[PDB]
Amino acid sequence: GAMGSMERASLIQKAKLAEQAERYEDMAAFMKGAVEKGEELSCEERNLLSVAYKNVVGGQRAAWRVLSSIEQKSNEEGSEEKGPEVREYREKVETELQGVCDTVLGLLDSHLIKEAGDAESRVFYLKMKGDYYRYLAEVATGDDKKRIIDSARSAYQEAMDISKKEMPPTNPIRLGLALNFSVFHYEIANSPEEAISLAKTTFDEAMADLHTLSEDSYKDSTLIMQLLRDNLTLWT
Amino acid sequence: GAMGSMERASLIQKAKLAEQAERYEDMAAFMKGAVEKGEELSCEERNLLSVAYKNVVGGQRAAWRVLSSIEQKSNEEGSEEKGPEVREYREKVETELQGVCDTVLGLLDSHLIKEAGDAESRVFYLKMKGDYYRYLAEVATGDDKKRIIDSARSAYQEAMDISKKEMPPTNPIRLGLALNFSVFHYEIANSPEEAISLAKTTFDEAMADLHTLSEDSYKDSTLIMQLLRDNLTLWT
Amino acid sequence: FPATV
Amino acid sequence: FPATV
Ligand SMILES: CC(C)(Nc1ccccc1)C(=O)Nc1cccc(-c2csc(C(=N)N)c2)c1
Ligand SMILES: CC(C)(Nc1ccccc1)C(=O)Nc1cccc(-c2csc(C(=N)N)c2)c1
Ligand SMILES: [Mg+2]
Ligand SMILES: [Mg+2]
Ligand SMILES: [Mg+2]
Ligand SMILES: [Mg+2]
Ligand SMILES: [Mg+2]
Ligand SMILES: [Mg+2]
Repeated sequence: GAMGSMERASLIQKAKLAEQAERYEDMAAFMKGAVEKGEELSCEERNLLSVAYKNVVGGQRAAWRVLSSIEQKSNEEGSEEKGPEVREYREKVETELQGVCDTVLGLLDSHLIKEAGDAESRVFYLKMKGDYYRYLAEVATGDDKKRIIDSARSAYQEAMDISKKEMPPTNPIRLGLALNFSVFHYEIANSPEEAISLAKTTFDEAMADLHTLSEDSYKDSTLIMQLLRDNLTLWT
Repeated sequence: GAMGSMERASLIQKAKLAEQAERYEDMAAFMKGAVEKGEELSCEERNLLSVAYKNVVGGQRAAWRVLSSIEQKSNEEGSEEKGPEVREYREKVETELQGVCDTVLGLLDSHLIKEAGDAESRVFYLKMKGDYYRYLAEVATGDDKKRIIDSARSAYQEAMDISKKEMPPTNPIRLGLALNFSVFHYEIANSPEEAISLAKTTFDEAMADLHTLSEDSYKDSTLIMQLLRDNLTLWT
Repeated sequence: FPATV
Repeated sequence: FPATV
């Protein structure tokens, strides 16, 4: 732990500064250091952790997709052999991506999930676990691809079961979990009908609970509801 | 040299792939490895080198400016002491920026500039030397700030002298050098009148030479000419 | 690509 | 900020 000598509160402060500076690798390192202090994370702190790693892995995923596309074209019928370089560099980015995912999954397993008892924390972390296994699945091709997919599915499913029992249908964590699990079905599990059903049912159950919300809560919930609709429009 | 075992041509190929993936840190590392092979760089290769490090240091500069602004506000009359964290993190980013600049300057000094005999290569490298001393100047505050500024000025001046003797006034390297030296005058050397004079004279001399150019060369030159005009509009 | 949060 | 290339 290179952050072992820094105060927890200083790490959180610097994560916020790194966010303002769009230095997301630094932000992720600061928030990894904060997690490794061993204390549970508050709501704000959980979201700093997720924002940081989502931005880091999001950049890696975008790069991997560019390189994968170049690699597949170099493998089409009629292409001039360019040598091993495209594959090598795609593999380099892939390995770095897998490393970030393993780091996040490691933080969740040591020991964020096991200490998370409230629905808002436990569902949040299990959603993250599903998300980072999903990112591993996006690049997986070996003896373990089915097991990676099942690890994502299992984490999402536990998160879903808790969220349906313990949170209202408009809860933004519950909505975001369903959004992402629906994308898992469509893009990873080759289950577009499940993806569409889940998005539609989530949207409709949220619609019916909006009347209970304040103006600010309404804005939060309807934002994610619009993403569900966006995906449904993409898929139908 | 972590790139010491990779073929020069493979490093150049991967720099181009990294650019397509917007992985500019990787691009810079690949092009540093290519420079360290010891051979001169072609025109395309010089521009890969510059694109890579310009993007890396550009991000660092943007982050430094955000953090410097937060730091100065925390030091205004009426602010609640936040502790050493903003200064520490600004210093961290600053040190990383200085490191990138020192790396680039080191490549130019060992041994790109001394082997650069043609105007297009020598002016390009001396412009880079001025640029990276300028970035050092932007963050400098110590016993060496005047010397850093003079190092930038000296590199730009040698580049200017060569460009006026050896290139036409529409040459895009010559134009970009003048653009940046003009910004050096305005922002670093506290010489706005010199900045404005240089931009205006460069623009006018280029205008008068456009008639000699092909359509494609005309597009290249007028692009940078528009940046000179943009700056003049900002400054007058 | 579809939306995720 | 002013333009540079
Ligand atoms: C919905 C969304 C976009 N994603 C999400 C990701 C995983 C699981 C659930 C939702 C999200 O952002 N919800 C959110 C809700 C409350 C506080 C903060 C927040 C506190 S601090 C902070 C910051 N960026 N400084 C942001 C952030
Ligand atoms: C003018 C500008 C924006 N900057 C510049 C910077 C330092 C000194 C002079 C000019 C620039 O870009 N001029 C340029 C001209 C010819 C080729 C390539 C080029 C070859 S390869 C490649 C790539 N990005 N793959 C770009 C790039
Ligand atoms: Mg302490
Ligand atoms: Mg692999
Ligand atoms: Mg179900
Ligand atoms: Mg060789
Ligand atoms: Mg310093
Ligand atoms: Mg002069």
